[PDB]
Amino acid sequence: KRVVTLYQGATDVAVSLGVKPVGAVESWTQKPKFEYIKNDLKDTKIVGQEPAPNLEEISKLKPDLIVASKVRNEKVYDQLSKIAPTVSTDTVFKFKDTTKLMGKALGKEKEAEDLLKKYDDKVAAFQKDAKAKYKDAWPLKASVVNFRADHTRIYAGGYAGEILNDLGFKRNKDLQKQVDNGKDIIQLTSKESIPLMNADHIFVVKSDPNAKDAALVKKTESEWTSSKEWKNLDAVKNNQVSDDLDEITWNLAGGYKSSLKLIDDLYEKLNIEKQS
Repeated sequence: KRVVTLYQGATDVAVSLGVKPVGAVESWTQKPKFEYIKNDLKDTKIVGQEPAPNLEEISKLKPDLIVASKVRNEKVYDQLSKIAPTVSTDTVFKFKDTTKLMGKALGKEKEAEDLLKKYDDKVAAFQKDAKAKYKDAWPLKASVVNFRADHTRIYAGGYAGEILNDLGFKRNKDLQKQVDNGKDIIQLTSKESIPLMNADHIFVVKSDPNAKDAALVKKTESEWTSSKEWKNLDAVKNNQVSDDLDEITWNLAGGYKSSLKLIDDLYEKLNIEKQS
């Protein structure tokens, strides 16, 4: 019942299962708690930042359960498990594993099953609706792209890339090979690598517009989206680029609630009728 969650998605999953965490890590933006979930986290103690949560703060909260990840907390498992029974996922973004694991750990197995059913239903309906729209062009190849200060990222795997995969989207062969090799995020510094993001539809995830480098980000985006390689991408030639996707939904929040919002974003951005 008293749970501390050490990554964004676990915090969101706890709330989604009807459990308010007693401690959680600080949100990546909209600090200390994302707007979409802050009302569900009213007396939740912020136990520090996800890269290095404060172990004393966790200890003071006397949790019954700590939800950790290998990627963030690998070097402190011995210390966490001294404080309270600790569960772990390997990554922070596989919200279906987070849901199942925490379902078991919290005695919320039925709640977890209901959540995943609702997700599975929405996915199946989306596949049907997209097929109805795109017909012989379905399944579309997709790529998810994010411009940064000094480089451009493709989110081949990770949070959005897995949801898009559940949803029936494919990848160009070169991008898929990189996913097959355990790459989730690919950093590009050369515009010669731009064909790696080729797709029938490209989704551009917007970085925090309030970031202190928001100016240098627009500049990088400006150069890349003016390049001849970008202009030769299939999605670009066919005017199939979706812009201004919220990074909280598309990457940062990592949890159950975002998965539904992301599917809603796709209905609207792709102008897909949802049949009934």
